[PDB]
Amino acid sequence: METYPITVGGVTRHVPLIEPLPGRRIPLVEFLGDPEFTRAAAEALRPLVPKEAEILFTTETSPIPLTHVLAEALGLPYVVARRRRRPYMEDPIIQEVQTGEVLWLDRRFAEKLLNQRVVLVSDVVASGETMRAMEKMVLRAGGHVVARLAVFRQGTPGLAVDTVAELPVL
Amino acid sequence: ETYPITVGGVTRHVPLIEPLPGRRIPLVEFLGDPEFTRAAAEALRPLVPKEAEILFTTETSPIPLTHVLAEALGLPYVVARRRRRPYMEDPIIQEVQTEVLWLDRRFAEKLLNQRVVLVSDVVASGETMRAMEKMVLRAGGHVVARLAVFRQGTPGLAVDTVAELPVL
Ligand SMILES: [Cl-]
Ligand SMILES: [Cl-]
Repeated sequence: METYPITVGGVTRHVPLIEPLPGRRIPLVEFLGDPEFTRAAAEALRPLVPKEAEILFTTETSPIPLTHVLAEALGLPYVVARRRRRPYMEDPIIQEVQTGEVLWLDRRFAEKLLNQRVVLVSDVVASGETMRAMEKMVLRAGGHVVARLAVFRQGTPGLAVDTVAELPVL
Repeated sequence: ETYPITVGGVTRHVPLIEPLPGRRIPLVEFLGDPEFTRAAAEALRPLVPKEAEILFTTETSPIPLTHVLAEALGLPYVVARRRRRPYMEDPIIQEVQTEVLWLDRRFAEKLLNQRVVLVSDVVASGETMRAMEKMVLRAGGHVVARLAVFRQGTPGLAVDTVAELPVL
């Protein structure tokens, strides 16, 4: 069982590898279930958050604990876009991720982005398409992105995003 | 238009949803709310057996609740999903009498020989948790407690809660 060592803010994790494309493997980054690794990552991103930031924006599911911890550390709230419509979801902003994934933001969350300086947060950024979709949702709700952050950078994103580590493709 | 629920002194005026005809209930949501989640976590904390070694919850809203509680107690936790996800490793699959739960093999191995505590935001019939308890058994773990912040009616399962959700 092959593992690859990834490190963030002093905390190291030997993680399995996944092959999203033939012969192109990447370490599996998972913050879910891991408070210590999540804390290290949230603390590494914290200094990258603009002092003007008013709310965080992330997508389910793995990024949730990371964003929650960062938000509480910053004393800010945050919102979560879902990857599918959920029962009782209210008049959601639906945004297609340019291929396909579709993001859903409950109206209750959207109302919280109005006139707010938003910071997009993800665990990993690759092409940047997910964040482009997230930003459009921000604009549609009446606010705007003052910063885009992700813990890991995979390859070279087609969008400007601040990251703290590189995720190697093996 | 909104109904007020309180936990640990933190009050939230939440919307109402109708899980059944003419029966509305407060919509408790911890996602996006660190303060409310913190109050709920500290409220659940005293209900956690001292033998507990790992927490077990299901996506999605209970995740931040469980994460905060876990970090406070210095424990790890695992999360069951409500649908198979890409690259999922030989998962434990369990059906709910009411939904199918999926537990990644990497998470199941964390439960082996461990004392487990089930955590949720809201408990009603108690089925989701029964499904979760079976997954723990198959993972070779043992449940020592079942916790939820809110109780909705009377559960057909023994679950410790902090407050009740009225049926309006
Ligand atoms: Cl995910
Ligand atoms: Cl949910």
